[PDB]
Amino acid sequence: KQELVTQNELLKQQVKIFEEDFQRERSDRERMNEEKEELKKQVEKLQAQVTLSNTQLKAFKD
Amino acid sequence: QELVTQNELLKQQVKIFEEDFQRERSDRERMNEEKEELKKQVEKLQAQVTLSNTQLKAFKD
Amino acid sequence: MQIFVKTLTGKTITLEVEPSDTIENVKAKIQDKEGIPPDQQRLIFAGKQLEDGRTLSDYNIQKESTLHLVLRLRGGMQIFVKTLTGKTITLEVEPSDTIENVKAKIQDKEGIPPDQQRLIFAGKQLEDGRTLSDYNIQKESTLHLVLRLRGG
Repeated sequence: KQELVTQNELLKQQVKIFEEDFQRERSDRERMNEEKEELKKQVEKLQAQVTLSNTQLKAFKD
Repeated sequence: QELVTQNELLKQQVKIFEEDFQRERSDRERMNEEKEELKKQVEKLQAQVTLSNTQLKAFKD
Repeated sequence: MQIFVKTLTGKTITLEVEPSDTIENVKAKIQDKEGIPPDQQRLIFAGKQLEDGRTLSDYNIQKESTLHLVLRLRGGMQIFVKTLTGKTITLEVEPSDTIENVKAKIQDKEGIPPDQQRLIFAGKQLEDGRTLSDYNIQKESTLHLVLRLRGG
């Protein structure tokens, strides 16, 4: 009925833990996001080439 | 006695961080699905590039 | 000797320990009783976090002392498991987890009994007794879950 102090102890601990976990999760979420952006880049680049090549191909066709 | 106010503030911090952690995990799973689709795209586009440039080598060579 | 591990809720575990046991050992015993991985547990005594490499006697923990346990939201490694219906679930794992314990975590998360679970990675069916490390399963790898009648 006044172990309040101890719960103040523990809650402060939980907060600190949860923030850490949030940050860890956010860290992973941002890294994957970068890994995703790269893939999109690559896709874009590849599309570029296959439409450049193809365009040149159509110049040779008659 | 005012430490009950602080305790409740801390409980709110707890639930808010928990919700945010979950938002981040949700986004992480979405991005895993996105990445798998993108790698599929990459493979198919690499094949397309190979075949189209071999086709073009049949001409300018 | 006995020690008591209580949580914020009030749930209290009793453990038989030795003063020379480390905090890692206490966490392993808590995993044996409650199924909580040690990298998801924080132990507190006298208001401070206990470090895994120290012993009970290092921290002045005598018999029938009581520690406090706070559960983490996540550990150090997650993998993804994709279902036939296209659902993605995220699992807390350890590199030494057996495939059987991965299936048990899937049961916890999704309710599928392990005997119905078939996990596939890199085109290979995973054997129950081997670990994630045995198959070179890394963080954020994707397993594929199929249900099967283990008898056709």
